[PDB]
Amino acid sequence: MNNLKLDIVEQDDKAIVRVQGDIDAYNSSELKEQLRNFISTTSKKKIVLDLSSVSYMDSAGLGTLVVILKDAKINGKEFILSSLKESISRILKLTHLDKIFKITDTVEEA
Repeated sequence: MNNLKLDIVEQDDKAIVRVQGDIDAYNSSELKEQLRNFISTTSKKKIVLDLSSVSYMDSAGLGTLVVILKDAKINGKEFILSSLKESISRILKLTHLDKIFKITDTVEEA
């Protein structure tokens, strides 16, 4: 039933890549695929991520997201994270990722 996925929702001009599951070694190619390909497809430039379902994060996560910073910029797309758990927001900050990413609270504020 459940071992990591994305939901993906084209909004008005923003593309809401909702994520499902905690973010690990499966994501470490899954989301990487489901974004490098989707950023090619995407009609909407503002690639919002939703981390409301991300209960845990591995180092797998952060390397798999930061590589997409280029992939978005390969297609002139934006990139934002939203709904970050407090257990994960700190993680990005601690590993100095937050200072080099973008964080909001709802996908609507992205």
